[PDB]
Amino acid sequence: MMLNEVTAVPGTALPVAEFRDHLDAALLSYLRAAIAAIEGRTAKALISRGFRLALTAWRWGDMQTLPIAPVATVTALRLVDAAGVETPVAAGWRLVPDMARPRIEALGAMLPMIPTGGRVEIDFTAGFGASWSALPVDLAQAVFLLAAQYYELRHDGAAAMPFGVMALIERWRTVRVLGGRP
Amino acid sequence: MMLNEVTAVPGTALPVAEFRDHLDAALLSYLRAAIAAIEGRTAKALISRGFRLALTAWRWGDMQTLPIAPVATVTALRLVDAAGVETPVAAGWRLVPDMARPRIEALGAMLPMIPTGGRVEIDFTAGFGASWSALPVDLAQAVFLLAAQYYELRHDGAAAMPFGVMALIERWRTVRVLGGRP
Amino acid sequence: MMLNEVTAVPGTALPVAEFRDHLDAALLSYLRAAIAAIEGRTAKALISRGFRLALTAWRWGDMQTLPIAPVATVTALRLVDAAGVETPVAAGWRLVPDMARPRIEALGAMLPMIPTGGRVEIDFTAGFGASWSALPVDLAQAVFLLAAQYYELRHDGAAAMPFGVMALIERWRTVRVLGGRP
Amino acid sequence: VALDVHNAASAWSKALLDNAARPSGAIIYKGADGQGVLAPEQYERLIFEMETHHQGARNAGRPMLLEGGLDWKPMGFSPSDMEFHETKAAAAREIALAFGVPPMLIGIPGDATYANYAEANRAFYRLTVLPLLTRVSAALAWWLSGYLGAQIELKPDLDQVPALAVERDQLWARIGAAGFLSNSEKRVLLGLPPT
Amino acid sequence: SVTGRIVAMASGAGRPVWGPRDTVSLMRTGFAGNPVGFRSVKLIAEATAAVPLICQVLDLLRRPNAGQGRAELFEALIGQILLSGNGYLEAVCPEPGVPRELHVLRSDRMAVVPGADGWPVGYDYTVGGRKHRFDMTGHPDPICHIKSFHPTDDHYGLSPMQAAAVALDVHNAASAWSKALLDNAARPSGAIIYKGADGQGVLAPEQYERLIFEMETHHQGARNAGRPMLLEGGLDWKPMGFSPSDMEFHETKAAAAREIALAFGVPPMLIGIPGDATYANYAEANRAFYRLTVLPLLTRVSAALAWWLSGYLGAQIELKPDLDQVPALAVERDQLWARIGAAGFLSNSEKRVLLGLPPT
Amino acid sequence: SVTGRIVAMASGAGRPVWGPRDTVSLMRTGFAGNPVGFRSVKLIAEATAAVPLICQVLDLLRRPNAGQGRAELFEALIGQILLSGNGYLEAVCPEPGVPRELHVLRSDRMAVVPGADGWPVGYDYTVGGRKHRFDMTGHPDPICHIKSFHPTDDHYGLSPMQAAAVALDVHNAASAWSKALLDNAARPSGAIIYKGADGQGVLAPEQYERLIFEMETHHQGARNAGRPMLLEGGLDWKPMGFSPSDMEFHETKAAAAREIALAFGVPPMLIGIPGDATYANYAEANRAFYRLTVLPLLTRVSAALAWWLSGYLGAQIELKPDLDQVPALAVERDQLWARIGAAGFLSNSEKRVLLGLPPT
Repeated sequence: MMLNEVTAVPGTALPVAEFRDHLDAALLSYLRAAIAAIEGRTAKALISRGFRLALTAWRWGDMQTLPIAPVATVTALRLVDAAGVETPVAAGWRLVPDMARPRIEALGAMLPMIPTGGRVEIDFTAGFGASWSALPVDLAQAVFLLAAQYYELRHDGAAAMPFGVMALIERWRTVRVLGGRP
Repeated sequence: MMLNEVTAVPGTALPVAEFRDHLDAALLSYLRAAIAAIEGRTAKALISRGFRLALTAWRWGDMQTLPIAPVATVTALRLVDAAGVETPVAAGWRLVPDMARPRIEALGAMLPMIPTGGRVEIDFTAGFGASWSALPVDLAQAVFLLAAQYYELRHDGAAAMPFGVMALIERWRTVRVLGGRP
Repeated sequence: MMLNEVTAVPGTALPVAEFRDHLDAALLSYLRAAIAAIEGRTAKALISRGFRLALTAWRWGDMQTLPIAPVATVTALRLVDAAGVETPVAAGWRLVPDMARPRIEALGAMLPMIPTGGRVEIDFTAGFGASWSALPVDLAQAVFLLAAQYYELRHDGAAAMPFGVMALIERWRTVRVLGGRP
Repeated sequence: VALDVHNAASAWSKALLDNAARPSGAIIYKGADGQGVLAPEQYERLIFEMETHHQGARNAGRPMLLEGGLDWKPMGFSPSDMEFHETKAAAAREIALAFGVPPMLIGIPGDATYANYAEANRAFYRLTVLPLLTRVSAALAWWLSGYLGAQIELKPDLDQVPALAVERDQLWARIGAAGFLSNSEKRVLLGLPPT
Repeated sequence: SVTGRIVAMASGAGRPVWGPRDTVSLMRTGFAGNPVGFRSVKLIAEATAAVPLICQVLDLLRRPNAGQGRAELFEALIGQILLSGNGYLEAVCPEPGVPRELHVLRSDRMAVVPGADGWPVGYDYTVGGRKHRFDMTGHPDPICHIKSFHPTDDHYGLSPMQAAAVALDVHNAASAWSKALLDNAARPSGAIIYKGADGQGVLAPEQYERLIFEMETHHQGARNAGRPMLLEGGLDWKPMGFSPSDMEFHETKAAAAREIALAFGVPPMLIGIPGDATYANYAEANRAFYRLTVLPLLTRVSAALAWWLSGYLGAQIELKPDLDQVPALAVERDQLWARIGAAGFLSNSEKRVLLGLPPT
Repeated sequence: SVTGRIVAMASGAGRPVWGPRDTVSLMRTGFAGNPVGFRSVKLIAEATAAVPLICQVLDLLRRPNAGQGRAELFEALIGQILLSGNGYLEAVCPEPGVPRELHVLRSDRMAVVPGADGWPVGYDYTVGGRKHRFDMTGHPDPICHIKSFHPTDDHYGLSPMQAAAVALDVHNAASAWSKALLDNAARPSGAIIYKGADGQGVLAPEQYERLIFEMETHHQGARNAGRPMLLEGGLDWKPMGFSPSDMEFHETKAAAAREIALAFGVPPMLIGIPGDATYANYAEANRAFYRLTVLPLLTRVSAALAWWLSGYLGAQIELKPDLDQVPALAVERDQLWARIGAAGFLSNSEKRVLLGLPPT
């Protein structure tokens, strides 16, 4: 399980013209330092970037929930071998769109099996929308409340409002209570 | 269970002329960052926007309460198959209007069954009213007490009045005490 | 188990032009004093430098997880003898890319055995990317929030913001709960 | 319901022995800051001095010198025995109550009701075996008599059952010691042919 | 018979209906895994092999084959009925009657095949990937199939082990709870906390070699139990405890070990399970053992031997357990002999017939 | 027999199927490692060697070879069946009948070889790297192989030790828990804390020599138990305790030591395990011992001696345990003699035959 992303965000899709109004190479260096700080706390994606979840063993036989939460259109399920013949499979599973648990529910059967050495990888385009105007606005507001902090103070210095950064991203974090075996 | 909304609010229905009096591209960017912050704490809708609850399995057989609370006029219950033949059904259930539990109570029978792969989806127009003058005024006041905070302070800085933002939205939040099995 | 690095970072790959904008021999002396402070807390590498893990006994027979977490392309597994005849082996194991546990899973067999005196060593190029623009931006932001502190205050003096240095590197640290026998 | 309690209270402890984390302790490493992880050069050292010198039966009591920042907080396991123990026995005794077996015969652990198996076995063959057998053999007697012509009776024989010997010997001692009536009159009281 | 034609097809005619499964995964964890499931089978199977049998073919039973003898055969036969609910017996017969050898075919490598009507057409002994395929389309029927009662299955029996398969998993794990806890657990007798002048500070190797030598020599062992241990500024001795010391799953391991004995039918006195006494003094614990779970089990195995072996010789034979030659029923036997012995009203020739003695 | 050809190949024909393994790792930790596994085997093997045997060849059994005698042979034979589940007997015979010597070949250095059909073709005694390779392609069959019952294996037996191999690992470790804890544990009687004028401060060697001499002489020992110990400014006496003092794994070591006795079949009264009483007064604990786990074990070993030694002389011989000459069955014997002794209705010549006496 790696989940490295395919393509980074272009920077033309980030609202550097809107962030300037709220407060270009230094402004855009602070939104994506605040987009990546909010996604890492909320396990979200916010810009619909492409990913590659390359994992070695399926956790269940009708599961392996995806960590990046808002998903749509799993592109492929490439089932590689050790030498890398790279034969993709095209049937057997279903992307089940769910903000709670984005999972691969399969089709009433065990998920595609993995060769000895050949790690199965999933490429999917997960996120809210391709632009900035497609986000939930409070999660878009939480980026501006954090990126304006990184702009207005440079080192780790000192200064809680009712709906702050933490109170706006408390409802996008993954609420999990299983530290168990399954 | 996704519940992505069909159409966003136009912005012509937001009271940017009234918010200015209480204190246009920067004012309207702060109400919907405070409308979406209050709806996410109260699970409300406030502007009667359209939704699509696309879920994979019915929780009960005379239930599946809807999360967005003030509902009216469930438009359709589209019961799709895996290939997407998209055949809507038109009978068997009742929208039961309730601010506590907006639920589909069915008609003395099990709810419409879901095909293997074909996720059932519900499109409904939930909210108080189509304009801003149809809201409860305290929930309209709580938006202005929050959006004037986002206007008057830009990063997560420091500063509780008797009826504040939290005391006005404490009576619209969903009071739930079931973390159980059903 | 030593893990000394093969080649240090050149300094041409460090963003001394970007660090200056955020705030050259004194600036670059403060990023790598803040890169090495964050890698030592997060057990990461951040610049894809080359390493040599020279250890004396394999902890398991299908394991020996690597400590530096983001790995790619284990170059060789040199299996030396006591006099140093230096015969590398080329088969039997698999690099399993995992941010959680970068491990050598073997190939359904015990890992290559070590001679009496001849310590087995692993050379691998672990890290995110060869440049600075390939990092996760919050881990790149945490370097700038720390290196601007080392710039702006010289001795151990006095001064916590919501996403500070510690809140940004809390999600890259190795979360371990085994102080046991295996 | 008593089966569903005895199945689940026994599968309570089956699961609890298969998915439960007790530690013997925890070596808390806060560090110089409020939090701080310890390096892989220090985590390999901390395991080797915990595996070799501090774990096992042969290391039960090593002093475990703790530096600045390190700390050993020993965890307990406070409910150790008896997870649904007297409810599993109370359910297992309500199962035996329904079928009619006394709890002595199957071995359910409980306050003794019968004394010494001479009356636990005698109550078993009198309350829930011989009433059950005299209804099955009586339906065999009527149904099989619809096949041959003559009506037939077919009932349990108490004489050839070793559990009723404590019933039988106090009968034979009752009219055996009754010497006032004659010998041919006490053979007929026991079911013996007079000679 | 009529339901023969309708239940056979509904199961798959002419194909092997394999065993219930998990029987091996219970034999190696419930008969070779814990002593309570081990001893309970070995107590019953060595009891049924000890009770003599009377004929109302004995040279076949007293010497079956070149290996296992009369007592080794029934230890092997009942040890399959108690483990898997099914007892099998191969007979080889060069002669047209009274077969030469009896072999207990083990039941986990044996499956039925139902066939056309009712009773099965053969049995498949599958070891590795090779099957034998016995035949039952004849009179002598070379495999005897002794079954325990199974209310839902038509072709196999229910092992008392399958009933107590959770109580075996509790007694295996609660005993492997304490095996592990004695092998991976850190208790210290204490901890010498060295904070230092700062909030934290390690102590030098010149000081760590001194601190061990004064802890090894002067403060550890039985011969140093109570040394004062002067503590300077900064040093501290916080003695650790071990608060649950005894009894990690102790009354649940005994409660599980008593539910294993409840399923097989052994009383807890005979194997030695520690519990509230039920029977008194082994004269009635052994008498209840040979009456509730040995002699009912032996009178079903010998009755299937009596019918199956009578298909080889011409005359129908009966073969049932002999209670007279079993020392556990002496407390039954002496209160019988004292009942009609003290009954002096009937004659001497009339009380010999009440005991099973020939009148003279 | 027919399954002979199909189970033999599925196991590997003509190659040695070695022992189960771990038998040695149980002999040196469960027979020489703890007393409960030690005494339980030595109690049974010295009981089976004490019961006399009757012939229904005795000079062979009373003097097998130049070393071990009649009682030393059966202590060595049953001590292999209880430890490894397999008893082996070599016989050397210069004469064509009734062999001269019997040798208990130890079972952990012995493996079977299955061969072509059914019963094994030989046995391999492998010490070091040298094998002997016995042969069974003949009638007298020089190795007797007494087996305990094994439900899943075809060629070996199950040691009661393999069943209780976790209960041995708990009784070894809980006893080595307290062995270690008495050898590496620091309890102090107290600690004289010297913080000093600062937050920390050591005390000088001129003051540390004074503090020892007033602690050694005036405050330690039995003769100084209660001295006031005046404490100045800065000094402090914090007395340490030792909170779990007794009973470190005490009722789990006894519960494990009772599950070892449960597997071998010894009652806990005979070896002295401390537990709730099951039997009453040793007249029934010894009688249950010679009836549940000694005489069933001896009637299987002597029955395999009776068949194997009858392959050397011409006539088939029977050789079974004699219950009459065993002092543990006197409580069985006296209630027999009082049963038909008090039965005065039958004659004198009819009650001599009920006891096994010759009528005169």
